[PDB]
Amino acid sequence: GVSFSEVMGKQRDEKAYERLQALMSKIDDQGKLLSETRTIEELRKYKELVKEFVGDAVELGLRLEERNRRGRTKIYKIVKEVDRKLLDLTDAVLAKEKKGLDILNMVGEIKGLLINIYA
Repeated sequence: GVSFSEVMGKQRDEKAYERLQALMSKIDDQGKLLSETRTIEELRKYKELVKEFVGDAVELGLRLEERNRRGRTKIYKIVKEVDRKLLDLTDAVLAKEKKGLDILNMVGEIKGLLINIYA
């Protein structure tokens, strides 16, 4: 006896999740590329993807809260830690010596924070 707008909402959440999964695939590939190349050009592309994910994941996260709950506080705290990490990554890429495995770790941390944004 399920209502239409209930189903529509669930499908909306599902598609948004799927878009996030597709973006995370790109993010994984670019984070790997950046770990290998270690150029500001690859950093630029990485952070433009990550920044796009954050936007879409917060939007999904806040809607899912209104279906149960972790809190806006938590979601925002994760976003703030992502920002912190991104700036620390920029630094590590800009610094003179530059190790691919440490860079890999840094992006794997970010991804760990990223997937926790929405739920």
